[PDB]
Amino acid sequence: EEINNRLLHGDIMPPIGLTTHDFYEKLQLNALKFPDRILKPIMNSINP
Amino acid sequence: KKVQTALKASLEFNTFYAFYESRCPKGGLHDFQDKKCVKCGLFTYIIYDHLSQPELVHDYYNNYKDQYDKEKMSIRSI
Amino acid sequence: MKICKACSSCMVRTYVDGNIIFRCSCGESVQGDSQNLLVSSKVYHTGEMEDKYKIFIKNAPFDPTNCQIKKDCPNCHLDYLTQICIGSQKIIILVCRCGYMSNRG
Amino acid sequence: VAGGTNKSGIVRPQEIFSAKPVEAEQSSEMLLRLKNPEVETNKTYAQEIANSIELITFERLILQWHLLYETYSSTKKNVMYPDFASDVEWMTDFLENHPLLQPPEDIANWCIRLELNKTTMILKSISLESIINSLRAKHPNTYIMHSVENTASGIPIIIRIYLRESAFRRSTNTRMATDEKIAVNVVDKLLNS
Ligand SMILES: [Zn+2]
Ligand SMILES: [Zn+2]
Repeated sequence: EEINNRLLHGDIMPPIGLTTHDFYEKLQLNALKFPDRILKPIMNSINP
Repeated sequence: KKVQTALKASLEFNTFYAFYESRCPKGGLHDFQDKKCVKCGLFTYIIYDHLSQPELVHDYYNNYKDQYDKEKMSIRSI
Repeated sequence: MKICKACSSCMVRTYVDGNIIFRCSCGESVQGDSQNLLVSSKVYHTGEMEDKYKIFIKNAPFDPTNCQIKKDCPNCHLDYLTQICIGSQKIIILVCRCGYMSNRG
Repeated sequence: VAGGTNKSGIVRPQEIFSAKPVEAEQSSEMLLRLKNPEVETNKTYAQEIANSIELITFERLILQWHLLYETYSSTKKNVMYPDFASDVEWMTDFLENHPLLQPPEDIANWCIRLELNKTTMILKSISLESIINSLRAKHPNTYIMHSVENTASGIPIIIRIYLRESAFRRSTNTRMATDEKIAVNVVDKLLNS
């Protein structure tokens, strides 16, 4: 959502070699990855 | 409140320095004959850290902000 | 193109001594004055220009499949706007049913 | 699967086993190692060289181009295209700012008018003089004028290249080509600079 707010305010500026569409997609793909700590709730529920 | 204010300042500075890292405000790309660019006053050790020496981050930002503003709204037009 | 004044055909363009001469297959020959000094042309980024989306942007507030945003219209003071995103630079335009258009349109 | 990075299916294996030429490669890459060890460690040095190495043709800085059958008009009395007749206003400034860049005698009746995409000039950080100097170095048989690199939106930057008579002396091996076909070819080679 913060990336979308930057897009709506025109605060997203792509680097040289990327269009704004490609940079926005790169930001969204990187922002929507699960962290390593997603296994803390999983390993709290299970008995190894 | 403080998180929002500091995040807005940090995001503004990060966007500014991610734009003007290869972009030179004096046109073309940067000319590093040292840690400092020749066409501008950009130091190499300022692009990625904006907290160690904030004054040198507030000077460069002050020098090329108005133009940065015009360029910023020029892409986002039409 | 140039249209013959008698047979209304498309006359062929030739160049002679700094002049453009239009010759038709009926024998009629004419000289162009100013509007015929355009040999060829090309425009780029045709799929993202302003004239490509004029009808779409005009119809945007009435299409019920468009994304709406919680923002006040400065003209009619309606409390929602229609948000559209055009082009590879992802240009955001907010439009309203009254006729308001961010980007001053 | 994108163009220039297609590595789907068995496209790259087919490029290897069929001994396909470089023109038929859809995912070709290269790894360039810097010479200076001091440049090697610094990432801004590597980033500036990588952005220095990026093919920007003149065509991709253009919004539109117009091929005009016009010669040079030192005065306000010669004939131009009606839509672009106002271009003569910044022409006079170009003369008053370039005393040594005067239009020669061998200018033909052929002009290519160019409209620069200001967003691409900003996103790629390309100056107007970098374009003009690059064009004048590679195309000696032309005359080039331009407006100012203004900072105000809505006022475009115009590139106008007048051909010279020497451009129509070169194409002799294909004797069945008129000046219009030659001028179009010159336009194509100008865009690919
Ligand atoms: Zn610089
Ligand atoms: Zn409204």
